[PDB]
Amino acid sequence: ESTEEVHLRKMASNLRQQGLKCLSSVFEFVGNTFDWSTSMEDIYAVVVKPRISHFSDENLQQPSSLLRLFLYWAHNPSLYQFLYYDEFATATALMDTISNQHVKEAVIGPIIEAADSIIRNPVNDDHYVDLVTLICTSCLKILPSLYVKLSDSNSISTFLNLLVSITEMGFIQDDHVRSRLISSLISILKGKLKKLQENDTQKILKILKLIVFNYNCSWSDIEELYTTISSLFKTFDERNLRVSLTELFIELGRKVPELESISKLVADLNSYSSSRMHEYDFPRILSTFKGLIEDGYKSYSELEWLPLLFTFLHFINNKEELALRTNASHAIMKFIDFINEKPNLNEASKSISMLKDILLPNIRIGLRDSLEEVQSEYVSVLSYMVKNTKYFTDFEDMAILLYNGDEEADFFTNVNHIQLHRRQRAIKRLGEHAHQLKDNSISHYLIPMIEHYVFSDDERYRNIGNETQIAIGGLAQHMSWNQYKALLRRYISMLKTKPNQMKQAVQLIVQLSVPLRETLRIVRDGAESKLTLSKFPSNLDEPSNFIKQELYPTLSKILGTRDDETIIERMPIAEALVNIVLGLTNDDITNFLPSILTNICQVLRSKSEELRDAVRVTLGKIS
Amino acid sequence: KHLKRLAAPHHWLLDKLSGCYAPRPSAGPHKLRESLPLIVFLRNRLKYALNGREVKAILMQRHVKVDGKVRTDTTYPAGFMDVITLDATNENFRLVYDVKGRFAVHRITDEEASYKLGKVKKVQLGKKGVPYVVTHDGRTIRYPDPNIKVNDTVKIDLASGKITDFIKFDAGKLVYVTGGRNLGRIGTIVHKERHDGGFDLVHIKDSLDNTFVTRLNNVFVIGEQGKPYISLPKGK
Amino acid sequence: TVQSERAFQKQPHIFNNPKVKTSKRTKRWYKNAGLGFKTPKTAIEGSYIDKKCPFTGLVSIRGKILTGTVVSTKMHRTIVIRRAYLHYIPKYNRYEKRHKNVPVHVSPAFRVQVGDIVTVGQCRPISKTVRFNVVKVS
RNA sequence: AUACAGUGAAACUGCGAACUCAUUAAAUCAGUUAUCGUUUAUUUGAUAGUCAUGGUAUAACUGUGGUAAUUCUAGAGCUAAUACAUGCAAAUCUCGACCCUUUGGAAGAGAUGUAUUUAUUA
Repeated sequence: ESTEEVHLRKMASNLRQQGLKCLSSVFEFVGNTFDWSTSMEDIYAVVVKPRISHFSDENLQQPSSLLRLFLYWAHNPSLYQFLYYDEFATATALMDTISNQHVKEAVIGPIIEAADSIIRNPVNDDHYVDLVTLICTSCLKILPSLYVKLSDSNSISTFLNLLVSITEMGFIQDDHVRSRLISSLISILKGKLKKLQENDTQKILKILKLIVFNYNCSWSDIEELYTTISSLFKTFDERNLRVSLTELFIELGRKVPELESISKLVADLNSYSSSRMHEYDFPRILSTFKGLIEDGYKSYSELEWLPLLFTFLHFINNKEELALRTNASHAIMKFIDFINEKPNLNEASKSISMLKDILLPNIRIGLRDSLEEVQSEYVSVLSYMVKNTKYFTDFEDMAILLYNGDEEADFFTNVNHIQLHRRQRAIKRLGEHAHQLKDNSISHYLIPMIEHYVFSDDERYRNIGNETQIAIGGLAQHMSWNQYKALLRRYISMLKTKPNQMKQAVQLIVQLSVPLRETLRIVRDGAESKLTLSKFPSNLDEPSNFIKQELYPTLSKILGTRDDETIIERMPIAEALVNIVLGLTNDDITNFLPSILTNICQVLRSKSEELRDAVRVTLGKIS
Repeated sequence: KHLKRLAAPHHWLLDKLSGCYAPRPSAGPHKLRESLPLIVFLRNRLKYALNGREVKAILMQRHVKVDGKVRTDTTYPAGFMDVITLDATNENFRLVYDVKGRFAVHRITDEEASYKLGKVKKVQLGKKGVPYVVTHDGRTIRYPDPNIKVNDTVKIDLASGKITDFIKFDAGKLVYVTGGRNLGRIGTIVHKERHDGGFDLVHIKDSLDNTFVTRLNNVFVIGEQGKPYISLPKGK
Repeated sequence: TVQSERAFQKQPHIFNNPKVKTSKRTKRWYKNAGLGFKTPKTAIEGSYIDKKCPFTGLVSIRGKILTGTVVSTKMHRTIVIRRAYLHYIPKYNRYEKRHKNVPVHVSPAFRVQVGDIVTVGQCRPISKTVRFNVVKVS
């Protein structure tokens, strides 16, 4: 402890670091060639014994030479005696360093890898058995605190491999450790495809199935794990992952008696055909659907709905079989019929909440989907549920749009009709029906349909998109002002994304800004009649100070977009900017009108004659 | 290396009857065409010294400090946005071009003379990963504001060579043009465009709403609209 | 055939590792030419090697940008474009059309026939008489 | 001025030393670019940690001489450098367990010139 010579202290520290890294590098470079057994006790007595007491605190921040030597000892089977000295003292120090609050996971990873290697490689010794048991207990204790702390995908895969090795060993028989491992597996399943690899996810599912087979499960925990497995089976498109989820459901059904019937139904639905690899059995699925249509939907419990609801959602989203999609739509209709046939309002509301959590966003995703068959199936399922259920407000709005079920009066029926003229009649009728449809209903349902009609590539379908854009501009007043702002943001994003969509976005922006201009003018005038925009803000200052201060950067971006093709689109954007200026306050309009006038003048200042004529027509409309 | 009196630039505004040979500006911060030598500044303009010998006597006596530091070379090039401090008189001059296209002095105060505006011609990452900017006078300033780009103006403290503030190139900003047929003009820019088979062209609007178009390298952002950072001569 | 010449034709300072199999056939480097000219997909997935190509070579486009009609395509990786500009002769008192021929390097990514309007750009001297490289083909 | 100290020949060193005769019409010249295609004595602004002091070889200068003789010469003797040759682990940072105790002190674990040529990696 003589601190008189800092030069001596620094020389000693440098000698220590160089000597330790030299000994480590000797160990990996020489390898399993030198007879280490002769100098084993001397090496452990000299370099390991004093630093063993504080190795756990020392190597927490970053990998060290002593830690690397320990990891190489754990990796090499012949070097197991180094760990085995002093009753797994070095292994206990490494486990304590893993269990403590490590600065990085870059030190936690290799220790777990060495523990997995030591577990995988058996050694015939009593000290080997004791060290394996101690390492397994330490890993089981550290695992819930290590799975969250591990921020690397490779580290997570190594931890999963170590957990699989521990499950193969069967070190833990307590149900508390099983519950902790189930919570960790649920946390791991709550992730992303980029976060967890498909092979890693399959291995984790296999480990979870092995744990479920090893440990008995209570009914409530089995139901929670079954709901998680149902969500996983809905998410997983891979048939191998589906088979793994089916095996997990079979284990849950072995655990619980009613879950046995539920998993039998799920396995009948998701039974893989032997003839086609990674393909479900069509006849078994058809038989299960036929049973569920008539006898099943009364028989199936409320909790048992969710796995079959997830399977039906997956089958409907799948475009492989239109017959399977129709069967899934029939199953959804049967679920809605069971909800309606339930006499209790709370019993119906439970299925309504389940649909709002799952089936309603699934229908929204199907409507947003480019798949025409899937969108038509979702629309037909929505119409059937609207006919079945009286409770739900968008269902009432859909019935009002149906208007006693006539083909021409109903927007959905004429859309299902192949006639584009019938589609135009449906769009025109929906324009008038926007005065009766709900705002949230319109925003959830008609806006994806109008967007699809606008984005359709046919010329008659482009006429459909123009009529739907007019109807959407009319219904934007019928929609909430927040929904209108969200639609304007979506239109701005579409304009930034695609130039071809931007012209349609410019037309929709003008046809939505004109009702916005009318509503803002009515708010400024303080008219006794209600404004066009439904559920508009009471303060006219706030809505204007939001909309104009958002649209002025948009107008600046449109003006800065000085392209010849964009200039045609900027002309409707100029009309929308004029509408925004008109909706703004008159003094603010008088201030901002020089900017729009200068933009229009720069547009008309083009030397091209045809562009000048087009800008002249646009400026005449604007004036 | 003898430069003719008729071959002297129009920016200097020399008297042709003075002598046969004009001074030739030395190598330094500014290019030879847009430089103004200290002998021309003191003798023909400020009339302090009557002939080149007592010009050399003054620049010996170190009253004239250019950009803070002291220069003893008679033909030292002093150019645009240069601060000249005559310590005996306690008068500080800033060199700005006239509207007609000639050099002119501007009487400035001390806290105005403490800073100088420069046009960032280069932004680059030097060795050891140290960012630097190269201004129009040739100054290399380490560790700038990361928002500083090419053709932006930086206000530089003369005592430390540090960037206090900076003005970004943007439409609707008061810029000054430093070259060509438009030389000596103050105005806010209409816009910037690309010329086919050519260069970036900047369209600038004057006070009388006249529009004039110049090169990108010619412009110099003196301040934002309505607030010039430097003082300006009478006549706008 | 890209390897027709006696020397090996490879893009300089691009190394594909023989140890690690790659999904792509060869690593290929492409540069944005600038002046708002998009990099063509033929240059993106081409197998051709060209030093003088503005998208896949060391030649950069700077200076002037010109347009002209293609006259001759006989020579290898070079075209001759004709630019017709109207000229005034005072003694004739009338405007008279004059033409100038600009030999222009053509990248193998672009396929040009006789009579196609092409956009070219200035670069460092490709050869004795070639200073211009195509950047857009209309 | 008991090292030299004022002024300084020679010398070494450093910097500068960039009139006559023939007639070409895209040649020259004049502008206009480009140098993401180049070189820098100088000027200006930046920029570099990775022995209380090493060894000579000469000029000017002494002297002995050769030539009809050149800013020609040989032999022997001298001593100087901003000439020539030689040549030197600590400190700064990051991660800092834990300690108290917040700014903080610290177990420890680690890192560390430039140029030339090329290959590889952002």
